Amino acid sequence: VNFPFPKKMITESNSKDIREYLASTFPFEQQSTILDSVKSIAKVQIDDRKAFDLQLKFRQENLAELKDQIILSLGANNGNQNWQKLLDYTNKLDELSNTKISPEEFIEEIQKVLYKVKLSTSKLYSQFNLSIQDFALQIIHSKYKSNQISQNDLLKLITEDEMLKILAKTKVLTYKMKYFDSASKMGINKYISTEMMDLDWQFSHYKTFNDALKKNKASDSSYLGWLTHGYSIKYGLSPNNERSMFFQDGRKYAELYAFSKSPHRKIIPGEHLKDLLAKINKSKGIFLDQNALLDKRIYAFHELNTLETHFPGITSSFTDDLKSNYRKKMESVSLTCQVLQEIGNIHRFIESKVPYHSSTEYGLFSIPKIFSIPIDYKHGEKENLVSYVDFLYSTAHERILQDNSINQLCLDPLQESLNRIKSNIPVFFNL
Amino acid sequence: TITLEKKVRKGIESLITELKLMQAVLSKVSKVPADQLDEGVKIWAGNVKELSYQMEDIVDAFMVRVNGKDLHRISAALEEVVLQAKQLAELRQRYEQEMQTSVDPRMMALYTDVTELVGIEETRDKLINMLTEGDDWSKHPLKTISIVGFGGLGKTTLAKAAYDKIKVQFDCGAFVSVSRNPEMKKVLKDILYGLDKVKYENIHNAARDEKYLIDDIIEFLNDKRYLIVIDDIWNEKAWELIKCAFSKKSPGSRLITTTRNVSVSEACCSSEDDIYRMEPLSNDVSRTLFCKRIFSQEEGCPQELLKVSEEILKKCGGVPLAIITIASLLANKGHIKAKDEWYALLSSNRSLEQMKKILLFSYYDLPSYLKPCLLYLSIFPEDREIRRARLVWRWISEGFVYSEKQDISLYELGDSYFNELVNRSMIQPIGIDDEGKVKACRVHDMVLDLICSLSSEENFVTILDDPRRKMPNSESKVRRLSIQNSKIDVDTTRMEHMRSVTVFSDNVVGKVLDISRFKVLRVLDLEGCHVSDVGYVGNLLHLRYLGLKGTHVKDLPMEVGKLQFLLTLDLRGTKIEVLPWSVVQLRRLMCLYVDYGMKLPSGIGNLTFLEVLDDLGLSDVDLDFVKELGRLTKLRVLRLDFHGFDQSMGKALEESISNMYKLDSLDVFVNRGLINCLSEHWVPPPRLCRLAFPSKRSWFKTLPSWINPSSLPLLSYLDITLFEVRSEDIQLLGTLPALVYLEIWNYSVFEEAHEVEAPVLSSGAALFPCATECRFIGIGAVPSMFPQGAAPRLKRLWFTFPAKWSSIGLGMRHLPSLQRVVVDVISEGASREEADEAEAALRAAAEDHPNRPILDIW
Amino acid sequence: TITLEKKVRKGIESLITELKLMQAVLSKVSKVPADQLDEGVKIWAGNVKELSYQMEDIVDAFMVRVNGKDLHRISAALEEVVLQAKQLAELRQRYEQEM
Amino acid sequence: NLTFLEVLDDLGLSDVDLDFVKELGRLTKLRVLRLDFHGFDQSMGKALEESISNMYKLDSLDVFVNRGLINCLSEHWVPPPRLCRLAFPSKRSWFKTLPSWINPSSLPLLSYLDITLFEVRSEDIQLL
Ligand SMILES: Nc1ncnc2c1ncn2[C@@H]1O[C@H](COP(=O)(O)OP(=O)(O)OP(=O)(O)O)[C@@H](O)[C@H]1O
Repeated sequence: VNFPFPKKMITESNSKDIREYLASTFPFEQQSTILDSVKSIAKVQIDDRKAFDLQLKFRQENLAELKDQIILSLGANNGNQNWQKLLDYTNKLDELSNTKISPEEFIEEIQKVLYKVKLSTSKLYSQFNLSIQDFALQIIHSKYKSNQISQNDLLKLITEDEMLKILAKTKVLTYKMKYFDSASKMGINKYISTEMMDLDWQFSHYKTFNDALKKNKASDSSYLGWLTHGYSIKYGLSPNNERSMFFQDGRKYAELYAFSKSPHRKIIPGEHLKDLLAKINKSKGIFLDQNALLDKRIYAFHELNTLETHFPGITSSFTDDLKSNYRKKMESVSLTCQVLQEIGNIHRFIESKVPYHSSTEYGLFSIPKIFSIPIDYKHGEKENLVSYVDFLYSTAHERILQDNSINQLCLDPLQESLNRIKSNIPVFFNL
Repeated sequence: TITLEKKVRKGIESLITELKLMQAVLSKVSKVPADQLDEGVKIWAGNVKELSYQMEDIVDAFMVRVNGKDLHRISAALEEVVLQAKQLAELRQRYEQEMQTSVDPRMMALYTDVTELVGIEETRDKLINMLTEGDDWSKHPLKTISIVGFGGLGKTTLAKAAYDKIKVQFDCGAFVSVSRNPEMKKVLKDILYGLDKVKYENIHNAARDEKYLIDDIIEFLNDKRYLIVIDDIWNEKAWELIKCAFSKKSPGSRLITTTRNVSVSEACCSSEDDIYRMEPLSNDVSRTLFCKRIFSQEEGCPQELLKVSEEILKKCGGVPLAIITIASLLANKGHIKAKDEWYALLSSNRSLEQMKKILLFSYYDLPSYLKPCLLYLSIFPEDREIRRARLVWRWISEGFVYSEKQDISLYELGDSYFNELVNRSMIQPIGIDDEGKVKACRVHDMVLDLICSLSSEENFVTILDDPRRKMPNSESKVRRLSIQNSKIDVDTTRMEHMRSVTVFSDNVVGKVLDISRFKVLRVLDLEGCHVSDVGYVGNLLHLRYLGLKGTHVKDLPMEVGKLQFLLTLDLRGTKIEVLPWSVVQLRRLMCLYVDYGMKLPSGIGNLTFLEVLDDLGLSDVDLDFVKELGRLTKLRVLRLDFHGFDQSMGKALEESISNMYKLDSLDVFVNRGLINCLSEHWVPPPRLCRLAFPSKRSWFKTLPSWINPSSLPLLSYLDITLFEVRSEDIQLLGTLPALVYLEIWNYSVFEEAHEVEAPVLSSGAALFPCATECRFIGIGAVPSMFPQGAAPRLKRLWFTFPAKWSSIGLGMRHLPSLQRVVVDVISEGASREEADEAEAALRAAAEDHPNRPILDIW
Repeated sequence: TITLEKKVRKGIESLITELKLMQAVLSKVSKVPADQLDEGVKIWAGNVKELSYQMEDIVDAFMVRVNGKDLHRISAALEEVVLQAKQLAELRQRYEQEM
Repeated sequence: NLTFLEVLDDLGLSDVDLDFVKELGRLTKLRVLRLDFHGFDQSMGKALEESISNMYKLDSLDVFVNRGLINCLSEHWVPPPRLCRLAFPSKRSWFKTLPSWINPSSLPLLSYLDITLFEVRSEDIQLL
């Protein structure tokens, strides 16, 4: 049996309740929602100063907790991995985090720590290393938001090559390490786009940097996107099993940039532009045939989406686009990935409602137990959650186009998710 | 065991001499057309060919493997092959007994009715205008036109049409045809008899030498206007001699020549504007000719035949000869054939014999050392295109390329062979390589069928398709194999003497066949297949070409060091990361393709003879490596990456580069920043001809000082991105002699916030001799750039124009040869009312030009 | 017995080539009208025809029957027919005069 | 097992089981065929017509039937493409109206025909 889709048109009345509910409960504060796209759900009234000092406390607690674990991990280790070195790293971490200093000193020490963590025995050892890096750049983001650092120096810090080659690595690896098992058990991992990574409260800071580059140098923003997608393919979020045509190679970004500055190159292409466009048309064709396998179509969609979002107009060929009408299809799949990510967020949040779930369900050091959002069912929650999921599915059901050639990638994931969610909502609602 | 060695040496020398003699005989035989050989000589020649193969194999085995067992096997094989040679000689001597001429098949075409030609009017009138061209054409000096193309294209038909049309406006004329092996007396007598049938009526019986005939022709043409057509010229000496009769000056006279060879046409005409290149018919014209030829009166094709008709017309290619012959084949004047019979013909008589005999003239005319190089093209599939570098390296590996001079490189010999094949109009070139040469080539389909039949009749190549071209019925000795349909299964237990294997299948069954049993291989080509790992590549000991491109190979066996003969090693698109160390010990190696993500071992200096090196890593490398780089002295192509390479040691690198005397192309790729190598006072190599920095985000500072036209006398390509361009920088580029292509970027305009500045050129004329393209991306000015008329060869211009400068003139009459202009406008400073103003203004400025180039504002 | 098999194969291949050559010669001869041939060529051609018949029979016997006795008979016949061919060749060479 | 059979004349086709009529479908390069239908039981004609449709190269075909209505070569048969001669010399065993597969698309080649129908229509000569 398939549960039928909810059919509601969005009302400002329940909009008020759902809005203050999202603005009040902790995890939904720092995240934004797709529903902001709706006509009339306005009246947010949010201030970020409180959320900011909350993030300060969260970072302090998490660094303290991992340090607590580091001492005892040094106590009884299976092959000494120089854990006191990572301890010194978290020492200078807390040092830089607590005091106010001159901007130059912060630059020097941040660069030093980051460049020396750059250079395999244990796995949670590497996890601790990755968390060190993530906390360091989170400190960077907070410090910038704390108005203690200008814009000029922040750019001079971030735009240099090594920092660009690190942002993407961390942004992909931490997300994988934190959400891959959840995505696998939920069965949506096949729909994970690097484009929508910075929509979780766990990766809001990245987003900041992103618009910062959209502030000043779009070239570096597009370069960062083309870098992070390649790094995602490398570490096995999307296996193609043979090779990528245009993502791991340095001489491809040069051609893309050259086209981006003078577009007429597309009309009179060189050889490298020629085989680029040939591969693009081939991947397009693969994406637009319904009885090819699902994984190939998903991979092709991801590649084409990254190319179109970062280098606009390169994938466009006027005539055949109308006969195929794949543009709206792309938009539909993107909408599907966004809504699926949010549904996974809600499913993870449900675990906070379990009477016995002191253990965090988001990842290592996602939440310090000093806050440890409780089991206390509130007045609104039991209604607001079901209302929010119904509104999500209703808002989604409209913009999606319906055709069995495209139905395979957007309709059935939503249908299966609605089924799983409608099945597991009650059993958790009892106990 | 000493006498064993000496006896074997003597036997080998004898074999070498015998091989020379056999090749002489075979080359002599292979010139006669098949209609004049008798069966005895043909059979004997086939057997001689087989013996030649065996003796070559024995000689090669001795050269490679040189112990007791080897010498014993070699002595046994030597004795056996000598015995077989004697036996065949006696056999031929046993049954030897000593015991008219046809006409050229192209002669009948001159008597074809005129109402059966489809699309001549346009080309006929274009040629006529190319002849007269004006009102006072009867007062200009003598002019010569030439027509080139492949056979069966319709050259003599067009010449005949124009001649019959305009012969009235002259005094005397003639229409002569020269064959392949001409007699000059006959040609001169033909001209004389054509000029006046009454006076020189018996001229064909006179017996004088050429000087007196030429004098007669000169005396008769005094004070006359003449129009003369000379047809089917096949080489240069003929024209060099016939040109003497038209030595005097005669205002208003015209000559036309038709030929298949391009150099001959360049030698006939003076300017390259007096060359007409025949091109095939369009699709509609071809279809009407087809219909008219067969459905003659109805001209209505039934529907079931439409798609087979379209595929057949695509296979013909717009060549009238093929269209006519296939239409006569399908007509079957009694009855149109059935649809399934059309399909059978598509998948697979007098007219057909005539067409084959006509097309084979270009094959029987090649020099003897070019015939194998052509047949080798029958290995590749039908409609795809072939990389030329692949061809050249495989020709060198097979042994078709050799010379005795001491100072010659085989790579440029092979390139010359390829260019000669293109010159005779037997190959269509396509694209431009990344080293300034042709990229790929295509072959017509009927030519491909002819080549396949020719090469099959001699066991040159065996193709494996399942529907057609199955295994030969009775053949135990196959030398070259080509797998195209993986459906078939292969025996490969009788194919002891293989030489070359090639797989064209994406299929898994393609990797099924066993290879380690071909103990004598020279060419292994698995490009594109999905093989995963090859540990058996060692133990082959004979390879010359190892092509593994686009395969799923992760790592190489550390035994490749045994392949002491290995010319080419191609690793691109594979999954390898670190090359095995023993690679250093491949002393004979001439070409190394590799990705920049692969680690090379240390002692790379030992690989002398390297002529091509592609995509050096240059990252995480010490100094002795960059110093070793200076030992590869005969190296003609280089590509670098500068990825992790530390820019503190660039001086050693530039010295090592300056050490290479012979060198043509060079790349430097840099991610970002300022390039910290190739400093001034560098003394680049003299023969450099192509230079490129495709980075586009790593700038130079002002300009390298070594760009003066004295240090780089030869240069036909350049691609640079400067930080800030001056006005007297384009001047230095004007100083360069050749500089065919040019492309400059201004880094400050895009990445920084600087504004477009108008450059001004001054103090000179003829600034850009031989500049056919120029792309000043980031800096633009039409008039002030080119004063007095300079660069009278430009054809494509790229420049930028701010809308601010709406109020400099866009006059395009400085430059005659303009054909295309691409512009981009900056509109933020000026309002839209100035924007569309400037748009319409430059549009009109383009419209006034007589050539009327095309615009793009973007 | 391995050696015998190898030898018989070689002999048979040689016979096949020789048969091709003989048929070429005979076809070339049989075009001339009888008034332009001379007697020497005519007689030699008759004898060549007979030898061709014998060699065809030997090849066919090998193809059908292929053991010891058979291979022995085939080797004997092979040697004899080769000898006869050589003898006829010498005979023709002995009395050839161009005039 | 007798592949390479190019000509087969006057098959018995009487007192025969099905595997025989199925084997008949293996002779692929067979250009002439003649049948007798004497004691052959007309319940298995479908297997026979499939086996016949399996022979791609084929020129001539006969079917001889003593009496009655011919219960083989039913419609939707897809005759071989190259057929050029067809004959039923019975003269006392009729077809019904007409085989449907006589359209000029299925038999582009045909230079001979000999049929005895039960009742001829007026728009039967049209198809011819
Ligand atoms: N426009 C046309 N319409 C119909 N038939 C044509 C046309 N052009 C050429 N042909 C036919 O093509 C055949 C061969 O053309 P032609 O011999 O003139 O080519 P060519 O260039 O002289 O060939 P080659 O180089 O071998 O001399 C002629 O029989 C002619 O009838």
